[PDB]
Amino acid sequence: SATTIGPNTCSIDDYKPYCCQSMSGSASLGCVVGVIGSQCGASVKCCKDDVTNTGNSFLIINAANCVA
Repeated sequence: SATTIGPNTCSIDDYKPYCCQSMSGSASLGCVVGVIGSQCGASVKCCKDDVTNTGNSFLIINAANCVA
């Protein structure tokens, strides 16, 4: 049904686990930050994006910030 991710889904460098959904006519990846017990029914990729100033209930990845 969906992948229930833990805190150790993507442990590569600084690329955190993100639940990304690709937008239709928008060049933005609609990503939710993966936490312990997230029912990820979307593409669980490992991206770095910005966890420095952003990182709430939603995050938009501009493509060139993910290695998956």
